[PDB]
Amino acid sequence: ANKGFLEEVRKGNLERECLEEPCSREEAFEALESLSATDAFWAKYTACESARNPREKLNECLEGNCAEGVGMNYRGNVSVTRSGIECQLWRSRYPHKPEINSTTHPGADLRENFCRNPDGSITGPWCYTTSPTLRREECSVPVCGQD
Ligand SMILES: *[C@@H]1O[C@H](CO)[C@@H](O[C@@H]2O[C@H](CO)[C@@H](O)[C@H](O)[C@H]2NC(C)=O)[C@H](O)[C@H]1NC(C)=O
Ligand SMILES: *[C@@H]1O[C@H](CO)[C@@H](O)[C@H](O)[C@H]1NC(C)=O
Ligand SMILES: [Ca+2]
Ligand SMILES: [Ca+2]
Ligand SMILES: [Ca+2]
Ligand SMILES: [Ca+2]
Ligand SMILES: [Ca+2]
Ligand SMILES: [Ca+2]
Ligand SMILES: [Ca+2]
Repeated sequence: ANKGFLEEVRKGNLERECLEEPCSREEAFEALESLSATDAFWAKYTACESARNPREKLNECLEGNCAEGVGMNYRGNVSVTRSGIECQLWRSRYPHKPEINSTTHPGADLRENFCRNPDGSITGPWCYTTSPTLRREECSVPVCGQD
């Protein structure tokens, strides 16, 4: 956050500016070393916008081993759909040619074939499936703070 005085004279610091305080994308950018690090952090930050307090809750949301809300923050390793179909690699163009990818959604961490929710689908983290007849399907990932 910018407490309009001389704070913007200091080197950016993610802990001070974006974790202990809410921040704008540009503040995150100023605190990071690349656009790549900035797109990833921003996607995580906005996906956890409402899991801001306490800090332990925010850190769990940002780590992403569980889904918060619709799971846009999810960064775990589940790679199978809820019906048990093995996920297709995001980078593969077979058996489905992805219309969502690294370029369209930078920051979403579309890696290997891990379930992700880059588009905010209301049914949660999903993946393109290796079944030729089922383009995509959601996955089963723990909800943050569940049981
Ligand atoms: C989740 O998946 C990631 C990515 O494959 C695993 O981390 C990688 O593990 C390999 C082998 O241990 C390393 O060569 C890579 O450097 C790791 N990638 C990184 C650092 O992102 C990770 O171990 C997996 N964790 C779980 C929950 O199984
Ligand atoms: C993502 O999809 C676009 C649109 O089809 C395509 O032009 C581009 O090459 C793809 N990029 C990646 C990251 O594969
Ligand atoms: Ca500040
Ligand atoms: Ca600031
Ligand atoms: Ca700054
Ligand atoms: Ca701190
Ligand atoms: Ca402060
Ligand atoms: Ca600034
Ligand atoms: Ca700037």
